[PDB]
Amino acid sequence: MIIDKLLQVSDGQAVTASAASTDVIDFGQANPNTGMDDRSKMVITVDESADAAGAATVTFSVQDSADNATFADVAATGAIGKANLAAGKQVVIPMPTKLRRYCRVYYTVATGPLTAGKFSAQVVTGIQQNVAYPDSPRIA
Amino acid sequence: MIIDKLLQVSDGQAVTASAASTDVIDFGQANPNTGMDDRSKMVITVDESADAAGAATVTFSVQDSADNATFADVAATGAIGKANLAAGKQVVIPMPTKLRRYCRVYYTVATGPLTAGKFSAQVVTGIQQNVAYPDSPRIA
Amino acid sequence: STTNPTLADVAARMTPDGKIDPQIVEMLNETNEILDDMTVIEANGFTEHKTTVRSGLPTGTWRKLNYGVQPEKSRTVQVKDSMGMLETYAEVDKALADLNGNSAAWRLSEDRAFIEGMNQTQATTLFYGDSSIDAEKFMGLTPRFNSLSAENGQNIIDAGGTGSDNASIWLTVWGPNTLHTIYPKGSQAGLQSRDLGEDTLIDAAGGRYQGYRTHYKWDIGLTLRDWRYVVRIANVDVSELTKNASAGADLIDLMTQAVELIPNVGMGRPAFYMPRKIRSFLRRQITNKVAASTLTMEEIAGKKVVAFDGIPCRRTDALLLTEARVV
Amino acid sequence: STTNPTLADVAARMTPDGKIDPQIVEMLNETNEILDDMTVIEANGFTEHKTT
Repeated sequence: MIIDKLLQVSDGQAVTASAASTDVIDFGQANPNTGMDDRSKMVITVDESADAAGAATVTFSVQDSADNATFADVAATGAIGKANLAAGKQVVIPMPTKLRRYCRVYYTVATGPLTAGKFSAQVVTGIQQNVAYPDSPRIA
Repeated sequence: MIIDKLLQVSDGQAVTASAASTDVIDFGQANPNTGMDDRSKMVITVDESADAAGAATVTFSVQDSADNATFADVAATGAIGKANLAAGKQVVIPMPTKLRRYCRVYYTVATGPLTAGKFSAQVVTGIQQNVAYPDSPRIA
Repeated sequence: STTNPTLADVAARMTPDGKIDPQIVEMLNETNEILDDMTVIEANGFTEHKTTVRSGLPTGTWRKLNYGVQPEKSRTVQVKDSMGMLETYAEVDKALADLNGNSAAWRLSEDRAFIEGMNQTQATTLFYGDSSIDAEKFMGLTPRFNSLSAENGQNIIDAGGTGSDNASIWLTVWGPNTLHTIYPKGSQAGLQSRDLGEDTLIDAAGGRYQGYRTHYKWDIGLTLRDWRYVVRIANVDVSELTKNASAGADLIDLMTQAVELIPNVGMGRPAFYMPRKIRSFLRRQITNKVAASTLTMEEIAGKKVVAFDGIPCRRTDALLLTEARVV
Repeated sequence: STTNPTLADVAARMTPDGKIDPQIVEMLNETNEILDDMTVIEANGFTEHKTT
């Protein structure tokens, strides 16, 4: 999965309380609207796991801003549960179709707080996703 | 914007309470997974306006299920405000990458209840999205 | 403080009395061989290789006379898979390579060593390359067959192991439509040792401190078109393996059942990939199963394993021996 | 409620940057062969096959 070093945000961030991403993507324009590339997409990959007192959920969400000051959601996932964040899980957010300058990633952690877990968020074009598909399924 | 007679859901539903959509799309497989298509995307159009007691927001969000019964959100927009929902405002949700059989569109309405406003949801390829961009802006 | 890493002043460590030592004994190289056996075709998408793969057949109906039956629709989903770039530069101060006249002899011995390190990593990442872990790298044969729950879980054969100390045997079928590598359009596959030429450098101070440089691009990812052509023999406890096909997991059946799992090996070509530890125990066990039948005095040691089915059995060093159990 | 099926706008589902995907990997096809091995002879009665 190819990665632009500049779109990389949250390299391996230990998201424990309901926090935002470390790094903020600054596109060089007021409205990149990079959903229209119909190719760019956010990914949050997981390591090592969503250990928490539990049961907790991590709702990943992309946020825009006019200027790098206040963020607001423009895309969201839903409450991805713990025990779906084993080492190795791409949680894909398609790029919001209407972006502004300065995108960041918020990790809305539903209670309680996570005890361990890193996440990698970055915009790629596009994901490595090869889900296993059925066989017959009569045999066998 | 070309449309599938069958991918039309919630034709012009006068969404007053925070309700789900009228129609539920049934794909014919366990995993349509049409986000991988890199082309399908939900669009919710607004008419005539999200008039309400206010200040209110409608969070449009798609939901999956194994069977046509219990849903869980797989993508969402965020609190799109009233008066950002005049007649003629497409809120595009790019199609979640990991779909199941039976997708529907939920209209999460924050208080108070909407008094007027239909929303039209359909899966298209692709959205008619042409926002105007600046010119110089020095001249003039 | 600490000052690295251009190849400097221990060219002395690479010579005899004379020119760059030709017979340097390659200690660290390991000769794992997926790299020879894998086929490569240019990935078609922008940085993936999209693949439409059939999800549903039309079922038909029996019709009574004078009565039109419903039309059917063949449902089919697609799955795309990405690449990763693996490259390094190799700069040498130009003065250091030229002296004692070994410019090309040095350039060469450092080159051989590079190609070797590159095959080492390409090959280990081909089996355990996670893209969800490494972010950067393409995803390999695990964990595409990881959980027994995955819909292709039937293609991984549980050896019946446990504990942390356990291998896996792979069996693939490399071919254009079942399993291959991909390189982008149009950066070509597979490992480009482009020589950048001598070129000026800059000292940390600023003076020209002018020298050579070599690139070693290699950007591949890995399409598994349909898992039906790939089988994993996971959780093979290596401590419990014994030559008498006795304690632990028998290899000869765990391997034949692997062969039966592939829907007609038709194209292109299948291959087994095992850690040398396994190859040794496979050998011992084969001579041991035949021992209860007909083995000669001279074939007591046994012909070294070559073609099992026949399917080639290729040794791969770049294959982890104590991998955590997959359940 | 749930709307379908003749051939919903998922021709999209079968294409690249381009035309319909030719090399599609045929998953749910299985290689059962009576159909190849079976003998076929015209039935003798009007729409049945009598046998004494």
